[PDB]
Amino acid sequence: SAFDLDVVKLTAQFVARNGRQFLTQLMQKEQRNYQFDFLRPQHSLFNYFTKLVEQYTKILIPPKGLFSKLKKEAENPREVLDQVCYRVEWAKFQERERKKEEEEKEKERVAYAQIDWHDFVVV
Amino acid sequence: KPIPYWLYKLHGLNINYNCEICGNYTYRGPKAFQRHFAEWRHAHGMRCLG
Amino acid sequence: NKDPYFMKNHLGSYECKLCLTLHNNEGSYLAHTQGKKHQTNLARRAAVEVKKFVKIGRPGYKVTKQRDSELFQIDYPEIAEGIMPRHRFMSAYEQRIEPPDRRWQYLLMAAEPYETIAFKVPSREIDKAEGKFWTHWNRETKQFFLQ
Amino acid sequence: QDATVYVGGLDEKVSEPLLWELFLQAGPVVNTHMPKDRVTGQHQGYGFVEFLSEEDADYAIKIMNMIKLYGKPIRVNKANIFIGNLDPEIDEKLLYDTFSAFGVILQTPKIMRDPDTGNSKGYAFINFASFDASDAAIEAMNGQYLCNRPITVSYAFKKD
RNA sequence: UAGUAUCUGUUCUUAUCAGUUUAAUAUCUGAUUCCUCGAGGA
RNA sequence: UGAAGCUUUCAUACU
Ligand SMILES: [Zn+2]
Ligand SMILES: [Zn+2]
Repeated sequence: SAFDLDVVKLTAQFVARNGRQFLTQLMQKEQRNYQFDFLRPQHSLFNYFTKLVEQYTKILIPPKGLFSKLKKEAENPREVLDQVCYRVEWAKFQERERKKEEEEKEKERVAYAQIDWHDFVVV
Repeated sequence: KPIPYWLYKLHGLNINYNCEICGNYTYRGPKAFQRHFAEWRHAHGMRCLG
Repeated sequence: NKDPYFMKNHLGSYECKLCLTLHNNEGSYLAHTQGKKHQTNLARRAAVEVKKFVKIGRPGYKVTKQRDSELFQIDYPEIAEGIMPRHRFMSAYEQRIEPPDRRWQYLLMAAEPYETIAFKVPSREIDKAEGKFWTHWNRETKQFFLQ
Repeated sequence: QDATVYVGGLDEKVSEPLLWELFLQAGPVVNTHMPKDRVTGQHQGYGFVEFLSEEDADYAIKIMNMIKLYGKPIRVNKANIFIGNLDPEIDEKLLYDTFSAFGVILQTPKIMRDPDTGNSKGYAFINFASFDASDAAIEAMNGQYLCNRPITVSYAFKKD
């Protein structure tokens, strides 16, 4: 699976340098008798190819290392510790939201299994 | 409890036969020993030599 | 007797399969049953709160159906609760009076402060009556939709 | 166990030489085994066919899969919701794909197997993510037409 | 009448060698203070 | 899974 991953990485690297949505280096390759089944969204590898293209687009950011240098993440452990604490707080908030959604689903299941299903009215 | 004196004397028991091909496993009375060569443990022991 | 061990062979003599024994008559087999061998061989073979507190005033609901192609809208008042109204498809076999010729299905939507509104579906399967699949309940406008 | 193929879904018309005669076109079936029940004294629908080579057993498993033999879903294989009377031709991944249309599955499902053969017992257990998927399985899947076998979905544990 | 067969009952230290005999067993013939609750077992 | 032998005061059947 190394050759398919390398082809997907090459397609994500060639598609990230495009100046338009449809005017890319991979749309013209489809008409140039080159078989590429990862371009269609019906395949399961397209969801990974989209994430690879998003990572290639995020690797081209101006704070990603092209024309600037990161100082907080590279020369401050306290900022990295604060970011890790904020990520842990966001994960705890997401777990609390998932627990609240599970409690709401359990309450809706308890309310649906206790209502009267014999009082039918056709208007 | 212990087996009846008839089971222990009539059944060829009290006599134990040992086999080196079977881990020096000591077998009990004449009839039990004869089956042993066909059983699993003896086939295993014999496969050790090939 | 009724025990499976007692049986009759082709010869016609009685025989206990549990004890591997032959007996001339019934009395010999019953004397064998009280013996040590049969007892030892048998010993070897021996080893609600939410439903009652739900208020029911039964108000008049407002349902609007529309034939779509690729959906009903039920206007309900403010319930001031997090419990969404649930829809479910049932049969017409169970009723309070059981009318004849009831062989169709009915999709009914029910809530806690309001009464259930039911619509009969003569077709077999044209949509899905699942709650989490094709239903929506906007609590800002209190609008219930199901398609 | 590798050269033998376990067949499931045999009716009363199928017999011990009948399975060997039906599996003779697939490969050289050397022996046929049918475990008899203790209460009824007949076959429980599951049997085994021991062939000579593993390729013949693979061809019999790939040829006689999900077949309609004696009005029964016969299939050969390599030897809180409860689903009963399920076809042995489906696997755990097939049952997970069939259960994915109703609701979301929490993990991989498991199917009960016999302690003697080990192919299919007849019942299976599957767990859903929420109670809405269980209600949708009890409303729609409890009685749906499966592969020549009427399944029945029920609740494993319920508190009154 | 007196022969056989089938049920019931009994069936001989989980202590060691030698000899007669046996297909092999089996059978027969000889040798090898302490613990427990006044009593029992080894 | 299995090995039911030997004997008599039994008792019961067949020659
Ligand atoms: Zn050996
Ligand atoms: Zn008996």
